[PDB]
Amino acid sequence: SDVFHLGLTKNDLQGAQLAIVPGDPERVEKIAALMDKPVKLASHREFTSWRAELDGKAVIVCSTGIGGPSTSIAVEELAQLGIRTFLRIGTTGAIQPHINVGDVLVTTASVRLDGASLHFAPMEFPAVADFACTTALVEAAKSIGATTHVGVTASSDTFYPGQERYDTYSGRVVRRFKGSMEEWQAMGVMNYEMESATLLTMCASQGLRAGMVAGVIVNRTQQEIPNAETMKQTESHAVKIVVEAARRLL
Amino acid sequence: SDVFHLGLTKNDLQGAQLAIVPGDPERVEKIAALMDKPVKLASHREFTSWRAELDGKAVIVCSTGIGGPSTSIAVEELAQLGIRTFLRIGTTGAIQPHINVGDVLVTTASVRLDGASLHFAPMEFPAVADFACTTALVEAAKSIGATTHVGVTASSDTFYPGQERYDTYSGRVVRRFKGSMEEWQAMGVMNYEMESATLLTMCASQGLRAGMVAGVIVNRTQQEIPNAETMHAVKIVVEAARRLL
Amino acid sequence: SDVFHLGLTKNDLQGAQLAIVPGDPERVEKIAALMDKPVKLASHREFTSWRAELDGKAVIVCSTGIGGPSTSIAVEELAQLGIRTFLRIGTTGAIQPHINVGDVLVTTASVRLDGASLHFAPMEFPAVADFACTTALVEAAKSIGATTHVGVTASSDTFYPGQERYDTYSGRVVRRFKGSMEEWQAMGVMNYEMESATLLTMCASQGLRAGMVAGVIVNRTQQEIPNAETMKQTESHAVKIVVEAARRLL
Amino acid sequence: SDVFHLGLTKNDLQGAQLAIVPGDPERVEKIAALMDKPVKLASHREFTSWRAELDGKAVIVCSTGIGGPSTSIAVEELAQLGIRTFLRIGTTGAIQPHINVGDVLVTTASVRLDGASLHFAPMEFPAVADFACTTALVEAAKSIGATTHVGVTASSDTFYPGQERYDTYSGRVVRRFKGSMEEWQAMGVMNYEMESATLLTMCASQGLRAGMVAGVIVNRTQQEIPNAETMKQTESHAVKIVVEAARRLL
Amino acid sequence: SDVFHLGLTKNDLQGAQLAIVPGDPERVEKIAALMDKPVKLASHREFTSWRAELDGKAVIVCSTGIGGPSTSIAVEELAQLGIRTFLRIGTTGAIQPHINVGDVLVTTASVRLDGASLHFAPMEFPAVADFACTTALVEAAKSIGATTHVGVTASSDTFYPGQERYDTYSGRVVRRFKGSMEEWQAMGVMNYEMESATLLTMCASQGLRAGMVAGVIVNRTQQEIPNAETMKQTESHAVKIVVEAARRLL
Amino acid sequence: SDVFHLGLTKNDLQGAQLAIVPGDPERVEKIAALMDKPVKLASHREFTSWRAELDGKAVIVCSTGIGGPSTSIAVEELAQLGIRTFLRIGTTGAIQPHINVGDVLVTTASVRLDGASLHFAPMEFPAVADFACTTALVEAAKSIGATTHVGVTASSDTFYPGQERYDTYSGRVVRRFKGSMEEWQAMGVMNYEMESATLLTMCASQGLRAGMVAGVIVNRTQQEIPNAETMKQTESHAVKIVVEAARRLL
Ligand SMILES: Cc1cn([C@H]2C[C@H](O)[C@@H](CO)O2)c(=O)[nH]c1=O
Ligand SMILES: Cc1cn([C@H]2C[C@H](O)[C@@H](CO)O2)c(=O)[nH]c1=O
Ligand SMILES: Cc1cn([C@H]2C[C@H](O)[C@@H](CO)O2)c(=O)[nH]c1=O
Ligand SMILES: Cc1cn([C@H]2C[C@H](O)[C@@H](CO)O2)c(=O)[nH]c1=O
Ligand SMILES: Cc1cn([C@H]2C[C@H](O)[C@@H](CO)O2)c(=O)[nH]c1=O
Ligand SMILES: [K+]
Repeated sequence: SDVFHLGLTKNDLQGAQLAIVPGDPERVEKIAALMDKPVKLASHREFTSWRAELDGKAVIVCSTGIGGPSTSIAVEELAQLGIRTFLRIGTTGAIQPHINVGDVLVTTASVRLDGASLHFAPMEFPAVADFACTTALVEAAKSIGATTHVGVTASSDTFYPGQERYDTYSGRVVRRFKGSMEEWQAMGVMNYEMESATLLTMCASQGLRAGMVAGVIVNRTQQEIPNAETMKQTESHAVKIVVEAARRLL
Repeated sequence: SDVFHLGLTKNDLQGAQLAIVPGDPERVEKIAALMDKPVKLASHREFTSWRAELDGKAVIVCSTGIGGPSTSIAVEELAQLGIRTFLRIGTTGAIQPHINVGDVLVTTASVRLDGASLHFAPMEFPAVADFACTTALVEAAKSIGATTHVGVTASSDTFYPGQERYDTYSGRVVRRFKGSMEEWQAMGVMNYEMESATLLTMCASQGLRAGMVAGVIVNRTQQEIPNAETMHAVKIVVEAARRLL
Repeated sequence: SDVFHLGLTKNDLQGAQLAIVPGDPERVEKIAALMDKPVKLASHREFTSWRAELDGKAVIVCSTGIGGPSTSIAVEELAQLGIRTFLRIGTTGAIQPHINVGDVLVTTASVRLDGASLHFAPMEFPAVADFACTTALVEAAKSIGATTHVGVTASSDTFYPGQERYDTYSGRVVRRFKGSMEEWQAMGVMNYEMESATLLTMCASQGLRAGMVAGVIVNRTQQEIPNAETMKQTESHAVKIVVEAARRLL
Repeated sequence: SDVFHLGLTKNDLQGAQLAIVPGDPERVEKIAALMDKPVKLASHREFTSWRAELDGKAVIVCSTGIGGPSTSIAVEELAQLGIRTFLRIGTTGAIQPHINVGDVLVTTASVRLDGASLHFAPMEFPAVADFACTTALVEAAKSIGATTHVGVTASSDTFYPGQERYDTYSGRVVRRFKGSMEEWQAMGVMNYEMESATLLTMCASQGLRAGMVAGVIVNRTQQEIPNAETMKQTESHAVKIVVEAARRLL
Repeated sequence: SDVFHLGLTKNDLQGAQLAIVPGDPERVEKIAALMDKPVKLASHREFTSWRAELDGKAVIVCSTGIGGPSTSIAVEELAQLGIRTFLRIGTTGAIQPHINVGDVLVTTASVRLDGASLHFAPMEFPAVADFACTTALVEAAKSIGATTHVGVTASSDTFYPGQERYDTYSGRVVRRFKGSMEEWQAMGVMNYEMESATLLTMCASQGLRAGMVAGVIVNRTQQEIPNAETMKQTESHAVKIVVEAARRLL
Repeated sequence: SDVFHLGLTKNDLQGAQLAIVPGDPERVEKIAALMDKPVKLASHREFTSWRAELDGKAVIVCSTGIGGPSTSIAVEELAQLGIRTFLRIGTTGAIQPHINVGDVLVTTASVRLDGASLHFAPMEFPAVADFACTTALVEAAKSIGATTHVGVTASSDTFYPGQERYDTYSGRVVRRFKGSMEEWQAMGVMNYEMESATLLTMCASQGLRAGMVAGVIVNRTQQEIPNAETMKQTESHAVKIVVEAARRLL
């Protein structure tokens, strides 16, 4: 290894310059099944990394974990290697009523409701995804025809207070997030995620490229529990897109 | 009138839902030079408007004037009229050596140095331009085929200090902005302009689509004066407007 | 020419170090009708300036336009030329009931609800009008029997959201300003304008003299926006008052 | 005893609509020694209240002590009594070498480097003295013949680090104030004081007239220290001014 | 001789390195009366410093007065003299219903509603008391047999607005502080005080030892207002605590 | 399941109300291996929970992961179970030269350079550890006889910028974190970790007991770098103190 947290070498890159970065470690493999010569690298703490070929060209897939902090570490060290491109592919809950459950969302920029973004750029700097990577997502959805909309995504640090989830121990929410739910709704914000803003701020301001795709588990306005575990084939429907987006980048 | 500042009416629009927004009152008619049938409707104060048609459909061009505040006035009222699309064209100051004079820059998002944006959405909210608009903009600059680069733009609320200019009467700059342009170098900001941050935040936070495009008459790193006053950005706009039209 | 936006040279001032700054360019020539030997200089963009003389000395009246940015440019640009004293005439709407239509308003300092002011000084540094500029206005407001109000005024970055006008496309006002005029009302703030705080800050922090005067055309609280144009000769009051005040500093 | 901290009532006021409010418990009597019918009232903690009259009308001289918080309670409780006009006399440290030792300073506005001001006004609201109270201070300093400088005075919440003195026992300065002092003088800040901003905003905030004047004690730049022990006649020189301004202000 | 404000020369403390710092100047001595060889040191402004012997070893008692600003100077000017431990005792306002009059409250760390603290360390930096100093406070309070609670205290910069006192001259509380007491109460905050946070912040950031113990004369949720002598009786009950607390730290 | 991320049930607790929560999933085993009846509970995502018994009482060791957001979720879910006591143990970086390699760190309060803590309490609120947990933790270190330090801890959202690390791709960090380590160097902060301020704030706000103990696995400041490869003795030596403290809070 050359690097502390990832535990990988420059030779482990395999010549690759691009990395796909999902949040769940056990879904890194799900991506690797759609690629050639799947080779594992390491799985420590939250971070699980994999090696595979796309069109036979080298590409790495590594797990970020939960939140900016965990994400901030991997994205940095992959770039240490280094990568020039990152792909997010996170699971999310939508806050817009007109959007249905199980839809795929491309994000242009992210609301900095996190604190991890401030480490790379001041609050004024927009958490915006790279145009090349952004285009790729819709262009990958162009082939599939997935439900997709254009809009902004909220990126909170906390699961419960930040997204305004009340069935909790405290049952309390600070003034900042008091009425935050519809605050983003009338703003046109599509969903609540936790990893985007950090990544996007980390990339745009460090001369790096990144895109953002998300699969809806549930609409926060709607009442019915997601149709699990049948609808999970649609989780691959976002997976098949993010994979396809890596072609057209070569 | 319907509104207190523009002086436009519902008839003036002709069901127009797209508006081009430059910064110069004197270049509004200059934009209609590639458009069809110009006719003037109201030219009050900073805002000069010329009704025209593109492909048989109503289009308007209205100057924002200089600054976020004045721009917000245009966009809001134009929208009240019934416009949801806004394409801004102007000139900027480049920060990158690979960018030359004569090259057009397109903005993905704005560094919100301004304060008018805060009236639409808090600092945490990003200042992004519409992807449908952005696609057209990039696919118009290549449709022209001029040297074009895409990235982030810093939108100051002031011309001199906010863009770190020391040639001024004082020659001093606040700490936040003292050496900030150098800080902006590594952040990867292409250009400086003064209207986007308010424009993009007010549109993204109201469910409105807006595009941003600009040419370069000066590079901040470049210590050179532009060739004299005859030496794309406008033709692109109409073409960019054509796509979503 | 020396500058860029105004496109003028110092010689055009003929040794003038005083400038009047309105928003409306068409008013500029109307203002210079109260001074003598008026000479037009240029109308590049908003920034319409004019050459006049009062009491033997040269006087300049240059337009800025709505918004601090516009103000900041001209006021900066007039300085290197260069004016050292700045008096602003404007058109405003008050939030206090006792202020009726046809009132002349003078401000001691301004609420920094803007962002342009922040480029000259932190949010702590007050945007205060210079005493020599303030007293002359008051001394002039009392003479011609004009209705005078002295105090603090709010300076919004935006016209519609900032001054709390809900009758707009969206029909919503952001949290920060949702209930903002409720506060200013009880603070004793006089009137709503857009250019005062910025001008004062850049002058008080750069060692310059700044005056501020405006005319009432509408009341925010009072149900009715008054009949569009009839009586606002009040501008004459507002312009007469600033003219007599301007003569003194010379 | 309506008040909790002052230990007083109107009954001791008595019938006064003006309050002179220095920041030194000891000096209160010496101020009242220039006032007709001087009557001691009470001395509790920071507060030291005397009753007297000037030109036939009642005047209140009560010490606020050191600090905004100490000032703030005094204002609330006096105005409860209540004063509409508050006049503070003080001693300050000059940061401008262009200002000479032994002069008098009249403050139009104060940089709110305190925390108490935030309790009465958002940071955007300026800390400005009323036009009437400020003009008489100007006139009085002329009327007595003291060298007058009028302007803006930085109002810190601490004596050592807030006014940029590395002579702290630790010998360090917080980042927010590191290099702040040389940052203020170029902006035109005349001196350093500690209580005006609190008085200025809340009075401007609460509905009341306020004036500020203070005696110069020492210069930050000038290496000449005030002579012991009666170079503090500068306060007495300024004391001539506070009463004379009060003599016109009622 | 030897510092500016206190006016104390260092031998006058007899090498003492710990100082009890109550806020009431004429209430300072009743604490110092329990220690052997009670000696007045001096009385400048609000500060009445006493020197005493604990275990026959020298200890100091100084007045802070009202507010962080005035408190900051004392602790600071006490620091050059060799004092590195400061134990603050005063009257506070509880906001939790379960805490009733006669109960003394020890504070571990404080909600910094102050301004003075910000001059030593950023808002990110906690206003926390020393562990060894804090154990002792309750370690003595229990010995006395006092009803004592342990937790967090909100520390305002103003008596009234910051503690959301409603019946005031204008009867208004600022937008920032509208309903803050309810926030702190639900957040688990014990009491209200004006001086700890600044004392806590500096000493924690200056590398000093700091303790906070206070007697409740009033609870805020409590519709009541402190009634002598139960309040005043409990003061000695708290004096005995902080005095006994002083012996351990010496 | 009842919760979402952990997938735990209150029966798996078996009436446990206390929890040791290190970030790493792998280590958790060893923490329970020194406890009695080591029972693995569930192992999903980054969150591996275990159930143990010490002193006859039910105890729990669950992994939180890296950074605030995940830490917020785990503590939230665990508290819903519900745990009421949280003993955080992790690795860290020494910023004080005197704090040597192999030293145990006890934290009273933490510097909030994180963003998740803003979601439970405004930045004014201190990220302070509960005294009961602290004392138990401190006295545990006392019982063992291991090098220990008591103090303040910094908590960044991000691993590299927030802790002043240069060797990254760009090699740059935002101005906010410029020489910020030197700030803490002088202010007296002890170490660098990524999780505490969330926990401390979360619990105190919530509010509930929590504790933090940690171990030196690096000193950036001292010339000495830590050895490879399992040299970080403290991690096992520090958990001995926390499991000792775990045995005491019951
Ligand atoms: C299910 C869900 C996940 N997330 C976040 C938690 C994880 O960090 C991230 C997984 O990519 O998505 C939310 O923010 N809200 C949600 O409703
Ligand atoms: C000359 C110049 C103008 N501008 C903008 C600011 C104004 O909006 C407008 C003035 O011509 O152009 C820049 O942003 N950078 C520059 O270098
Ligand atoms: C009429 C009116 C003007 N204004 C501002 C707009 C102008 O730019 C400013 C005068 O320069 O007054 C308000 O803020 N509110 C109003 O009601
Ligand atoms: C000597 C001096 C006093 N002061 C003020 C603070 C106090 O209010 C008073 C001295 O106690 O004068 C300053 O602000 N700066 C100074 O240099
Ligand atoms: C090496 C190192 C790790 N850590 C922490 C961060 C993570 O929580 C954990 C795993 O690296 O250790 C530090 O805080 N500072 C350091 O220098
Ligand atoms: K303008």
